[PDB]
Amino acid sequence: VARGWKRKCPLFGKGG
Amino acid sequence: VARGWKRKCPLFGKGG
Repeated sequence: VARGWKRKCPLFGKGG
Repeated sequence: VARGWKRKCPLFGKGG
């Protein structure tokens, strides 16, 4: 894992 | 836009 996939998707977001 | 990119990224998540 990169960071901490929690609420406010920091990295794993727009990626879709 | 697909859904509603808010807190708990529903769609735009792991995609990244």
